[PDB]
Amino acid sequence: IHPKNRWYKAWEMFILVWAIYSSLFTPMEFGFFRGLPERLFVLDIVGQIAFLVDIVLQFFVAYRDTQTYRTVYKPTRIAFRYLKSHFLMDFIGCFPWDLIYKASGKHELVRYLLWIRLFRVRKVVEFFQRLEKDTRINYLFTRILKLLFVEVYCTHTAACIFYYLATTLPPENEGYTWIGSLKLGDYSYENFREIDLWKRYTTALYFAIVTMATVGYGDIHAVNLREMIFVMIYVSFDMVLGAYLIGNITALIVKGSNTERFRDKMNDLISFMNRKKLGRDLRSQITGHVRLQYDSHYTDTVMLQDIPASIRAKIAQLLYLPYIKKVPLFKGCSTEFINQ
Amino acid sequence: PENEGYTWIGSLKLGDYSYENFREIDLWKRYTTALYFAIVTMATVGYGDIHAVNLREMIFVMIYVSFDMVLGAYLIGNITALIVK
Amino acid sequence: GSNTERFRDKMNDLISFMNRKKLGRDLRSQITGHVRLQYDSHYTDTVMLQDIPASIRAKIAQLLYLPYIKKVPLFKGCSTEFINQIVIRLHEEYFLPGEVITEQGNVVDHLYFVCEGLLEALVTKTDGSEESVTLLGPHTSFGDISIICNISQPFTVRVCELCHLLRLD
Ligand SMILES: [K+]
Repeated sequence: IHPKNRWYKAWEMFILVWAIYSSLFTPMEFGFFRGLPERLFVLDIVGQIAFLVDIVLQFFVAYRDTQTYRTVYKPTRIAFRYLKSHFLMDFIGCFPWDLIYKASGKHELVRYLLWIRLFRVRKVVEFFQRLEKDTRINYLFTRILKLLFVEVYCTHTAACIFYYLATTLPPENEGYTWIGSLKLGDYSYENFREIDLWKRYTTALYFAIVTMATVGYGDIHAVNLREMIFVMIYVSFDMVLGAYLIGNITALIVKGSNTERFRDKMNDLISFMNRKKLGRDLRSQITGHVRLQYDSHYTDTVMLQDIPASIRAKIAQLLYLPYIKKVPLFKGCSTEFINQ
Repeated sequence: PENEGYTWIGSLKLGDYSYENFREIDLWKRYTTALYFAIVTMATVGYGDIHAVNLREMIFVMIYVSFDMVLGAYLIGNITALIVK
Repeated sequence: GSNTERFRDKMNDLISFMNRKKLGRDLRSQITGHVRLQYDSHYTDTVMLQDIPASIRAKIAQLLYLPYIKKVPLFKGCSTEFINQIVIRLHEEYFLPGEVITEQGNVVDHLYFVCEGLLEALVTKTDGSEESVTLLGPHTSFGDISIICNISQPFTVRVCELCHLLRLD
């Protein structure tokens, strides 16, 4: 098959949607749910079969060679390449990790294994790589968007883990956790395992989001000795993430803009013109002409001028000859004379 | 009006003043209290005396702080670029 | 940043310019190829190289370029010492298919040796100029008689294929 087939791309988009769903659901299944309920039977099953089908179909896809511009179509070699990099993790993540938990005596580590399914975020990573290659979207805005998605995914995962850390403590000694000690307004979280899923999730995500923005109100804070060590790591990592975001936005802005260039040009012009003490009507004429010059995209000529190396020939040939032969002084002249 | 507790205002006890009936206070006290909250949250200070307490306020605060984080990064970037030039 | 950013920035500006005026896909291509080349390390490579006194470079030249200059028939002087004198002062240069190298106007300045690739040799005439003078290939010379006897480089040459041409003062 060809890395750019009509529907293969349709399958890629389908699997991207499924990958987003699984990436955003696995931490929530692991944290807020000590064993998936009965109602959520078919959702897990369908997700697993979909990703297994993708595995099988990826086993039948030609790969583009890296050092060399040949896309190979050797089935044994596509086998080898797939079975090396991204087969073991995708296969292990495909096993039913809820039925195994509810069959193997309900042991905790088989549920801890659920985090293998986070490897599907590679799909979004490759999607952002493809978007970066495309010429429609600027490179640096793509980098900013990728960092904004990374921040939000890390925040959601951190919220799931932060609620999980409050379930390790025994239910009787629940007064010594970040949740179960809240008294927000009139509401008190007494038995925090008996509230709706969305209340607990929104509280945890509220804590994580006002922590990633470095607001930190302090209505919800860490209490245990395991919740302190988690917040230290989370804020230490968030600091560097935020510095990266600021740096990328700064680079995007510092690249430049047309109004900035025009204002610099007019700065030089006004300095030179006030220095030589020329007349005001000349000032108006010059500023009007330069304003038209920068409105007409005059600076494209020099940009093209910087080492195109004579492929200008057909550019000018297709761009200017429309107005050339028409003038009543070239009638009956030679073609190469017109081109030159 | 019955559940004026369990609200960001109505459960406030700044100093010796209690926002008991938060619909009869002068318009300017309510307005400048809300603005105070919004400005200490856009400056990323977050004192914590005025905080969201419901589930309709947690969502709004999350959206607002995400948007303001991006905006603050943008303002820092503009000032840095113009100083660098 | 890095060079992968300069490439993308220049190509983005070029795309803006080209699609703003609806140029056409064939030239789009010509341009793309050219842009790519300038960015690639081939160029800034030799330029930066510079500095390295020469003694050291000397060995770089005699390890890279020696067989290439030895395989040209014109240099059968049989003195490999003369040939090592030749290699010690060579500078590479890459031109894309469709590049003018030398024409009648420019006098001799360098010995343009031709590496793997085809460069078209032509001359001029008085009606459509002239076509098909000679198709230079590897292990040959190009622009030699001018330094041999007298200045001025006739036989206008516009390259037709990619080639890693050498150049000696
Ligand atoms: K703060």
